Amino acid sequence: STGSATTTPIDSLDDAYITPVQIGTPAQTLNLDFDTGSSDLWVFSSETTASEVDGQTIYTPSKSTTAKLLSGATWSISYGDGSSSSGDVYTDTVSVGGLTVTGQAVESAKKVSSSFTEDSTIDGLLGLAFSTLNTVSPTQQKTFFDNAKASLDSPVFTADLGYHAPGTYNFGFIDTTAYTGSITYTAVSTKQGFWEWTSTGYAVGSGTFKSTSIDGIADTGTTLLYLPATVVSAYWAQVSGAKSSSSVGGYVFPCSATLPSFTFGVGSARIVIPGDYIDFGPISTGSSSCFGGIQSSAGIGINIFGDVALKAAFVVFNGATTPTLGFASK
Repeated sequence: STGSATTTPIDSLDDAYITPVQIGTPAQTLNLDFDTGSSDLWVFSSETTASEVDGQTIYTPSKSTTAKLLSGATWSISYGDGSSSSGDVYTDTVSVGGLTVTGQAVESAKKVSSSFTEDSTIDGLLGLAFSTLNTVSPTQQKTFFDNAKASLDSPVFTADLGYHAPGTYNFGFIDTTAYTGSITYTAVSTKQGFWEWTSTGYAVGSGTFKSTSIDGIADTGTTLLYLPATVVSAYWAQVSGAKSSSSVGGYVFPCSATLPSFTFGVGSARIVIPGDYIDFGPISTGSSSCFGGIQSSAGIGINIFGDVALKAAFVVFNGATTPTLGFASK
């Protein structure tokens, strides 16, 4: 089997991408944030505290003839950005782009933090990291990909995120028309539960490539590119007037600037992020100070190849017995 679904930016900055997901019988379609940095499939639901729902589409398990309460199971998650959610668990039929999993754990939110309430466009998350990170207790549950992978033609999924445009998540096959050149594969460590890999270096604009190992995670659920402070300083030094602002929370730059590209290494291959992908617009409406898309990881504890980096590439998440990551230009 295979599946293919279009993923769409939630706003004009590509802050996140939503993909339609069919849950239950008859189908209830919710727009979920596919997140390769986490491993819970959770949804706004008929059980969510009413004051914490503001425009989202909800899953109502009582209206699904295939929903079954997973007795005794609870879940609770906190994300790297400080947001969180928690609730109970149903199993139900879940389909993405024509690919169907029966008995998928669907984590129904009873509580969500304010940042979720305030984003009416995201109806929940679909985690695509390794199932060892799933938060369901007392019996940990499998991700959608883990449940589907034995049935897939090939045990892979691909992320092809658009710049200011829709893109595609595919399951079970590699669309050879979706990228240019070849795909360069690189080793993955699953020891922390993430798609963790080591970049071979970077360049700023037309500058020389610096060979240096940068360990980090491929994370579709994070907007920006978070890298070591040395690397980030070298980038922003090439933008006149750019500075790190403690009050804003990162590097800002004059909105009148033209940004240089940023290149990262994948083995001997190179992925180029155009300068325009690094512009996240005014810090507040009407400001001439703009927020940068490359930021320091120094306060995180891990480097994160988020959407800014991933949308410059066609990315293969190879879930074979020994997982690997693949990157191609497009």
